[PDB]
Amino acid sequence: PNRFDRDRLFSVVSRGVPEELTGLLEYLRRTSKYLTDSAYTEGSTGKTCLMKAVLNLQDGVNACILPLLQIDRDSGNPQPLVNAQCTDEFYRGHSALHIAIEKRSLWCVKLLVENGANVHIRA
Repeated sequence: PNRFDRDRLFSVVSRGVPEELTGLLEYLRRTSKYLTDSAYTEGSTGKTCLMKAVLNLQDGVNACILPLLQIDRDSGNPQPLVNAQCTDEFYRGHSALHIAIEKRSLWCVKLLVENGANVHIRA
């Protein structure tokens, strides 16, 4: 339960269950890695856990977006995975705020903007 792979956490955030997220902080603080490192996102595209959470909302509401936010703001390296975007040539610059705006959900746009969001991110 302590160690969580990329696919495991992607599946957890796909269902939007915060209760299955009380295993991440220990994992980050044990191996002294960062949630913003190259051990949590897909290499090809760059889709992070926060983005994959934003790609699916059951009723325009996700209770799992917040827990990632407070568990990433206590140990994040200067990028809070809010200003981090894809690296592929197709989507070079596409950040989570772009998904938030595109899905037509003002709520998550807020959650992104109070917790810090460079609005001047070019896709």
